[PDB]
Amino acid sequence: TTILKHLPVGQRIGIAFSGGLDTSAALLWMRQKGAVPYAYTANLGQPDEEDYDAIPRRAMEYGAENARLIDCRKQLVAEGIAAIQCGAFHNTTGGLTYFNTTPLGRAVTGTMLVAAMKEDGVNIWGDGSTYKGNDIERFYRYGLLTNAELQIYKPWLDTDFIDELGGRHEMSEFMIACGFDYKMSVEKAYSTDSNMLGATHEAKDLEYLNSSVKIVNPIMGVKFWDESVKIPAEEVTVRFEQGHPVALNGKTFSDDVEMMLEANRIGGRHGLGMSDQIENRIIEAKSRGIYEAPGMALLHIAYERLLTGIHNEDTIEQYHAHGRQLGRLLYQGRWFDSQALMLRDSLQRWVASQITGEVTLELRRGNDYSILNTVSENLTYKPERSVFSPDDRIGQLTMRNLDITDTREKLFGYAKTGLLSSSAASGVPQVENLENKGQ
Amino acid sequence: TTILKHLPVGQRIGIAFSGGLDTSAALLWMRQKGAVPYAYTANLGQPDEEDYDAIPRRAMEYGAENARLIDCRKQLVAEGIAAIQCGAFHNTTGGLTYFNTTPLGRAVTGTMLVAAMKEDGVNIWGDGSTYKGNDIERFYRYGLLTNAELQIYKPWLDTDFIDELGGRHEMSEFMIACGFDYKMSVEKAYSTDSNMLGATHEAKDLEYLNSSVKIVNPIMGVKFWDESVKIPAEEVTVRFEQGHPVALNGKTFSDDVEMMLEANRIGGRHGLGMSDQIENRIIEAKSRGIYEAPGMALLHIAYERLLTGIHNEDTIEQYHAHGRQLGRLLYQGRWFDSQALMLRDSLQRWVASQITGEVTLELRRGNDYSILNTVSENLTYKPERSVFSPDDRIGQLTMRNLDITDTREKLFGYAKTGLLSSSAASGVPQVENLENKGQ
Amino acid sequence: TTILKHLPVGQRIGIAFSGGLDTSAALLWMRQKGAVPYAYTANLGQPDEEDYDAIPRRAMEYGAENARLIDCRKQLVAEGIAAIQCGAFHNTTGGLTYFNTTPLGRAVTGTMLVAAMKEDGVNIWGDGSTYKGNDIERFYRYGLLTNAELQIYKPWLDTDFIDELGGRHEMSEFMIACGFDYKMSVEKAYSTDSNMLGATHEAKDLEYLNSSVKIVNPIMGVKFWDESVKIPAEEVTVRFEQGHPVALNGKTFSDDVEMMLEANRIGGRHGLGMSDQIENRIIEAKSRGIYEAPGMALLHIAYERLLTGIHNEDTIEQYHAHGRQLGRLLYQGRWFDSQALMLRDSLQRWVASQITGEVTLELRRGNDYSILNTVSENLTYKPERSVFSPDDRIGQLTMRNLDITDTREKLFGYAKTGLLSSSAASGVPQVENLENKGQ
Amino acid sequence: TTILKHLPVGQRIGIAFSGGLDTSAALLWMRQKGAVPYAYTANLGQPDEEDYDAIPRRAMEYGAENARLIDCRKQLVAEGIAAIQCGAFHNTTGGLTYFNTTPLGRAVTGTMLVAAMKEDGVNIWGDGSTYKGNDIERFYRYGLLTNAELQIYKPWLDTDFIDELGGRHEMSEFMIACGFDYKMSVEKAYSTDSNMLGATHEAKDLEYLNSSVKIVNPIMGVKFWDESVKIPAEEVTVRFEQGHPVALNGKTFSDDVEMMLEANRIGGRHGLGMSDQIENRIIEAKSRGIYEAPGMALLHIAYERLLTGIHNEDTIEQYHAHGRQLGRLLYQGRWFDSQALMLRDSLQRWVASQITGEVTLELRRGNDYSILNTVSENLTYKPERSVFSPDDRIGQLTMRNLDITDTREKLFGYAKTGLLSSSAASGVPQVENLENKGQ
Ligand SMILES: Nc1ncnc2c1ncn2[C@@H]1O[C@H](COP(=O)(O)OP(=O)(O)OP(=O)(O)O)[C@@H](O)[C@H]1O
Ligand SMILES: Nc1ncnc2c1ncn2[C@@H]1O[C@H](COP(=O)(O)OP(=O)(O)OP(=O)(O)O)[C@@H](O)[C@H]1O
Ligand SMILES: Nc1ncnc2c1ncn2[C@@H]1O[C@H](COP(=O)(O)OP(=O)(O)OP(=O)(O)O)[C@@H](O)[C@H]1O
Ligand SMILES: Nc1ncnc2c1ncn2[C@@H]1O[C@H](COP(=O)(O)OP(=O)(O)OP(=O)(O)O)[C@@H](O)[C@H]1O
Ligand SMILES: NC(=O)NCCC[C@H](N)C(=O)O
Ligand SMILES: NC(=O)NCCC[C@H](N)C(=O)O
Ligand SMILES: NC(=O)NCCC[C@H](N)C(=O)O
Ligand SMILES: NC(=O)NCCC[C@H](N)C(=O)O
Ligand SMILES: NC(=O)NCCC[C@H](N)C(=O)O
Ligand SMILES: NC(=O)NCCC[C@H](N)C(=O)O
Ligand SMILES: NC(=O)NCCC[C@H](N)C(=O)O
Ligand SMILES: NC(=O)NCCC[C@H](N)C(=O)O
Repeated sequence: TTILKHLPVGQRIGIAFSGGLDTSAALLWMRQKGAVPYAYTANLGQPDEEDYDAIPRRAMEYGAENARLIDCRKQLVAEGIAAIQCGAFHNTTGGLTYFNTTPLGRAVTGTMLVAAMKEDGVNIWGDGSTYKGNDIERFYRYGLLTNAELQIYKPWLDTDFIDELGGRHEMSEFMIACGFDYKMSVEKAYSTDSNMLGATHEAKDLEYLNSSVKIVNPIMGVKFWDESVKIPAEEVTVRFEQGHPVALNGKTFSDDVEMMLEANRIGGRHGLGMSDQIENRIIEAKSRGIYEAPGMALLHIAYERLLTGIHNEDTIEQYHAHGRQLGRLLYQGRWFDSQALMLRDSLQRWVASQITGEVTLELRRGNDYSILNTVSENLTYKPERSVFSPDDRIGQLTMRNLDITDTREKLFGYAKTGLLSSSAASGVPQVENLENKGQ
Repeated sequence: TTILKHLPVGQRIGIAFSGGLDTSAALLWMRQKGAVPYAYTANLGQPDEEDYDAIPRRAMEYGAENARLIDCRKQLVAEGIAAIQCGAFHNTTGGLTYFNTTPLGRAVTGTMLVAAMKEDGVNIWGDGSTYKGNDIERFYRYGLLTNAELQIYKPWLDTDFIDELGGRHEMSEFMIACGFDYKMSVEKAYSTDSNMLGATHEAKDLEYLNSSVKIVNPIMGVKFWDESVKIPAEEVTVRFEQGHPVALNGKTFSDDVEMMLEANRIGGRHGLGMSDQIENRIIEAKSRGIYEAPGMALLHIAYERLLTGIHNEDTIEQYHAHGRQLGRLLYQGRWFDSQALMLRDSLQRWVASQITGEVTLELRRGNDYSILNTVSENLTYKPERSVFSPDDRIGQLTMRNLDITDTREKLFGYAKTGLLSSSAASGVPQVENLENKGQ
Repeated sequence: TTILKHLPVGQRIGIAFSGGLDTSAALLWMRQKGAVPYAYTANLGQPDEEDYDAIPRRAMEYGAENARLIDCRKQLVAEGIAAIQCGAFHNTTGGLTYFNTTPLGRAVTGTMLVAAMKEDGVNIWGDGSTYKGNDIERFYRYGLLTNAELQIYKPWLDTDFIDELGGRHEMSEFMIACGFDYKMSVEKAYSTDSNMLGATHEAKDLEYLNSSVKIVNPIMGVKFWDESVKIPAEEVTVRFEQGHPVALNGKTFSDDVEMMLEANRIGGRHGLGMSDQIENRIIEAKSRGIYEAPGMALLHIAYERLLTGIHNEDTIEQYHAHGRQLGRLLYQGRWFDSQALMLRDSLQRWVASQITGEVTLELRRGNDYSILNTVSENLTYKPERSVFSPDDRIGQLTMRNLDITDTREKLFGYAKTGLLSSSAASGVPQVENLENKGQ
Repeated sequence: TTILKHLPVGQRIGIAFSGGLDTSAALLWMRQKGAVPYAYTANLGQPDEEDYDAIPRRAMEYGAENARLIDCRKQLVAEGIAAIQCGAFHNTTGGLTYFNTTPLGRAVTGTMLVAAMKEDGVNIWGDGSTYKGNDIERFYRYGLLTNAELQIYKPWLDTDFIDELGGRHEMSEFMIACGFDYKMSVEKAYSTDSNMLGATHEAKDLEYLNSSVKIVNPIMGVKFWDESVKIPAEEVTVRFEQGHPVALNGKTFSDDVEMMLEANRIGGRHGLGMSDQIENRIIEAKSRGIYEAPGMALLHIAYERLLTGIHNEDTIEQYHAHGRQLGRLLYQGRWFDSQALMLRDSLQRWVASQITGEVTLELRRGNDYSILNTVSENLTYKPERSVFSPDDRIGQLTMRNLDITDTREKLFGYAKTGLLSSSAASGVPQVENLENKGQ
């Protein structure tokens, strides 16, 4: 079968190695119990990441047969840009959105790392994701899509691992007993996943709905909720050329990675894009997270402002509906499934291709900003857009008569069958349901 | 025919009378040219409205045969609450939404005023909406839905009116020549429509995309963009019972109108809910508006936060999709059409009925706020929600294999037909379209 | 845990007993190995069902502690009618649809049988569905929805059962060894599931795409594909009152069960509604089935013909879109989930409530029929429906100019960015994709 | 303005000339009153069309300054194929669909004829469509999309035309008085529009819902409802290669026009695809039509059978939903608008590109046929598709528990708020609405 319930002693095993305590201990344990682990680390432009070069070294020190560092930034940013172009975000609360940053990270990490392993000829793959979350499944699909022959081994799916190093304490103590002094004395009030597109905070104290963004130490921006933190208003311009972000505050860039890093700094100085979401997982249940994605948020606002001045109503509606559906597929680890590709490609080609122009914003604190100017050769919006006469409007209005008549007829029918208390004849038609009541 | 192209001399004519220069002059002119005008004014809880009682008096002074003041606040608020329960808003830019406040006002005004006129037996109806906008059509549909026998007369559809009193200057001069000293010396940088649910600002200087919220003097809140305006952070609680807003900051209310007035004050102190939208009209073209809806915004945020912790993914998705569609129908003057009623009723019954709970927010400036607590007997979200084992997850994952296999097969097929440069085998599948490029 | 991997020796176990070899052997085996099985059989109006009264008797003979026969026909038909009113069907090929008859049967069977067991105080539940199909999951959800305390035991989930009585031969031989002479000498070219709403045929020879309806012996109708079978044309009338089917060929009925039985006879004489579908299961993979549902098909055609003459475009579109989504949820065993109830209730209230009228058809062979008359007090369709003038049309057309202009502009932009070879200026705009080619 | 209310005496005027009495008389009248008419006729492969070469001759005889015959068959068939690939059909009744054949004809006719006129430098355009239908608007949009400078003149928009030649009798008498003996002694029981993709029949006696297909003399097939007409069963094969129809009954073709002509003959011998629809027009009201499209129907059935065996559930669902929306836009004369192109292109690229294979059918009378075989290198369907174990299924089922629990909770809540009479605890949950009742 594909999933190996227990350590395949003597076999080469590849593992997505982040350098954290989970994968550090798992690799040492895997080597200790007889397997031949290979470490694969992805450079994802993690905001707080000290030195990526060191991660492969610790893997070697802990027993990796070989350890590679794969740069995934170009690909991550390209997918992030695609997400922006498609409005591929679905978890929203009052207008604040989660920019699907971890899902984007897994789509690029889960495929590129497995591709890299093909050069080492290793055919057993795994990671350190818990068996209770979304990530173990995202990696699972992405990996098997990239390598069909792949077999799967994950410490959190092996009862022999969980019983021995199940707790963080057991993992620290294991490192110790193996001759390695690890440094995890610190246990925050939440766990953090991050990459160049954003940072996600959840678990521990964030599991409680009475906790708030106040306990979070943002790593991509400032604590805008802290009135003692100085944040001067800032004017910023964002310019797109055929759906592609090409300039921020008049500056252009050598590549998209640099552009995104700058979008992050700009939004970061204000705390732009931070949100608190209760969301539905891929599996049963719900989870709660607090997210950061300053650059994605900045690009998203400008892109949509331009979209509203360039495309027609039906096209804008498809962008919203298709974008939300795509956002869900991305979240489920299905970013490359046929239904996702179809929506993504269609939005990139017919919507994003016309998004050329520049938007000027004034950023203050958090999600408080104002739009100061919107410019584009492709606007269909025109001031004071003469074109038709009052007689023309008389004609148009008159041709609504039969539709109005039919609707009036339906109101009468709904009133008769009890769905409306009173039709339109006596004023406001009243829908007959529990919500039709005051306080 | 239904629409009378010219003044029906000698006939009773009802007119939606707001007291502005347009309807003041139109009624005087209608009486002057031989018609018998009746004025009907709606009390919509207009924020800046001096004294509604005076409007019917001026109508009488200008020639109205009779003048009535109809209170439409209870109905307006009830529809506003329904809108909140259904997320019936569709014009959004980066998460900021227009709360369809004018459309809600017209649905209640256009039906109630025509119903009232039935007591006076007047069968010719009109208003002072321009022939180039959305409102002339909203009033048209709502009126004909309420009274089938209705004939229609609108000064802005009568070439004899426009040629004589077409300009604001011609209207002031007309009042003057008729013995009335009007007071419109002031001509703002934009026009304003408002009611208890919100205020809309457009036209004139707002027609230009380089104008901003900075030229607007908000009438439902403060100028949060003005760093010189003091706005202390404020903690607020919003509580719902079966989809109905029943308490703000622990206070309950005698009726919904009072509740809404308080929601407005709370959001108003911060400038919550203000947005700048470029939108598609009912007819051809686009328009640009800057909107206020502090109470609607406050209720909307709390309602959706609760929704995310109470309902499942598919239900939340229907709320978004059906709400957006309903928002469009509301905007088009179709709030009581069968397709609208079906979506509204279904969301009120199955979604709103379970929205019971309380949300605590910390409001700062504009749309910058934080969520501090979310509580509800109906939450399906539970901290640390054991329930399944790693072996169970092995089973679940394994049963995805054939779907992954099929998707892998499609990637190969798309690569072969040229839609993807490279499948998943070599890393990240690359979609073949213009957007797949850097800067 | 909820699912017991092995026989709970000594415990009361309820089982959905159909009387087939699977459940006959499973109950005998369960009793033989020490459990205390209780049989629960549902009367579903199975077309070919000999005598339902005998099924509980054989259960007793094989070892059941107690055996009950629950009549589920009224409920089955009521849900079938709801399905018709909502167009809750999603598996279609060229217009021919699967009427979700097994899914409807499981929704009523899985809830009613578990409810019945509550009177016997039995808290372990199961059925004889294979672990590779949809039904084991439909029963699972429906059962747990009805009884939260329920524990689950299913022979096809017990490795101790499958290894002993895995094959049909092993089951026959087991009956024999236990002193019972069963009669299953016959093994068709496919398996059959049926109830009063329809019959489904799949597995065995139907697994092959080169097999056809030709190997099926229909149990609810005739072999219309057999030119040697005489099938005279027949005129039939179907009449609805507020969405409810109340008369067939002028005859009314004492209850819906009788009405459905007659719809079945009428459609049955022609083979109406039979289809061949390749469909996606709840889990991974696809299956192939050949279906019968003569009465459902007859009611479905008349209902939709009426719908098209009574409701407006947007309402009809919601019926199609919401009906398809509901059809999928019904198929997945989610007929009572909140997202399903919302769609079902909304369609019953706003669409079905107005479906009053009568349709006359001429039925020939299979799906070949003609519509001969459509009548309804609620039609909005009117012959030769004067109402507007050519001048009015000039106005309406003129007001499309700006939208046409904007679209023309987009064509130019798509041509420039390479999406169209040539805009509209040179004739037919050419979309740039692989499909734009001849043979 | 764009639309000229009266004959532009002395100016060159182009007119879509079909050769019927309407355009024959209009061109003679236009020339007689002083305009300089140019005739443009489209070769659309009309089934009953005698000799297209003669149409330009009669135009010349009646006064045309110049008369051209433009071949539009290749383009018409290419768009028809695109429609099939996208399932761009929306008017359906019980599974029978209108294949949008007139809308496809107008999209190609309205653009190509106007493009052709650019060579003659004529800038006034029109046609003979009535001011009360869909076509006058389809031609209007398509024409203005192709030529922005275009001015519009249509006899049915000119009160001076309608008053003089309003009736068919007045038109015959006009020809006569001008020295031309026309031949329209025959006035059928309905009017007919047709092209190579299909024939539409409406108006006159078809306006009555008690008329039926029985009064129609089909021009693309036989009277399958007439039991006296011999129609032997026929086996047919349809083969696609990358979404393109390439062989019928083993025969390939030099071009698509020939392929379509053959599809028509095959379906024609059986009357395949004929339907009776009540539909909503672009404007207010409904109309009734009886349609023929034998080849389109044949290709449509095979294409969808293949689609069901090749693509996954979500992709198939998008094909249905996007296809229906596209069908509506096509019907509205918006086949080249951005929202249409986006849906069409996305379906052609990601769905149609994989549709490779062959389907064998047995055609009998009308829409009575059977599927005999389905073959494809791209099928994801596999007979007897081992892959997972009962233990794996135990895991999968177990992971549904929390979702079931949440749904059970909602049932309890809906029961409490009165939406359900009884939850699931007592059997079948009962939705509280008018439809929950028997006969
Ligand atoms: N940069 C990276 N390169 C490779 N794999 C990574 C990277 N970041 C995360 N992963 C993989 O994703 C898994 C889930 O990420 P997460 O940050 O939640 O890890 P974790 O379970 O806390 O483990 P650790 O304590 O080792 O970080 C990790 O166990 C690891 O296998
Ligand atoms: N409170 C109200 N009661 C009745 N009718 C109203 C009310 N508010 C607005 N209307 C109607 O709606 C029309 C459009 O509103 P809007 O505020 O844009 O008016 P307007 O065209 O500027 O006219 P005026 O200058 O008279 O306000 C008004 O002409 C009037 O007929
Ligand atoms: N009328 C019924 N009453 C109760 N349970 C039923 C009924 N019909 C079917 N079932 C249940 O549904 C399961 C699946 O139905 P299906 O007809 O496929 O059965 P099966 O696996 O072939 O078993 P059998 O050989 O016993 O019919 C059956 O095993 C049985 O538990
Ligand atoms: N083959 C064609 N070539 C050019 N224009 C055409 C063609 N077929 C139809 N039309 C145009 O479409 C209009 C509407 O088509 P329809 O067949 O309904 O015509 P009609 O109004 O009955 O006129 P006629 O009596 O001249 O056919 C025609 O008046 C004509 O202008
Ligand atoms: N260890 C992990 O990487 N966790 C799996 C991702 C799931 C995510 N934390 C969630 O439950 O929302
Ligand atoms: N583990 C984390 O802290 N975050 C990773 C998952 C975040 C988010 N719920 C997601 O699944 O995308
Ligand atoms: N006079 C009015 O009331 N104007 C019509 C409403 C239309 C709105 N101002 C718009 O054009 O967006
Ligand atoms: N005239 C205004 O200032 N506002 C009224 C219309 C506002 C908004 N565009 C609407 O149509 O609802
Ligand atoms: N034994 C069964 O009842 N089978 C489970 C239902 C699944 C259905 N036969 C299918 O696989 O399509
Ligand atoms: N087992 C059968 O013969 N039919 C039952 C399932 C039929 C259909 N595929 C369904 O799952 O509803
Ligand atoms: N003369 C025409 O070509 N008629 C306009 C097309 C409209 C179509 N007959 C309809 O009303 O459905
Ligand atoms: N005029 C006809 O006989 N048919 C042309 C229109 C047919 C169909 N209602 C359509 O508008 O496409």
